Amino acid sequence: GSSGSSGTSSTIFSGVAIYVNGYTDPSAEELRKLMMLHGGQYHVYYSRSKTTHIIATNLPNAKIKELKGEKVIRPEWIVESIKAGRLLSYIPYQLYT
Repeated sequence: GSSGSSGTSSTIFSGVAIYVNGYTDPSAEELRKLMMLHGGQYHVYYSRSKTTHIIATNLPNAKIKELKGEKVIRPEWIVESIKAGRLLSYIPYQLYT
């Protein structure tokens, strides 16, 4: 099973699982598809094995304690990368690093 012309053949997000937590822009639903369409993976629940990164805009002092070590990138790192059509950097997109 396969389609003729998918649209934008780009594997800039190959094997890249993301997990939106809390309020984010765009919304989680948006990033949910943008991923699959860009060869990405979406997880409803937070996984330490499946999910590779943690998408989020802001986290409470408490949460920052439960995510001491992981890489929380802003929801803008993907949006921008898509709009440009190429994978961008994440360093500057790291909230608490």
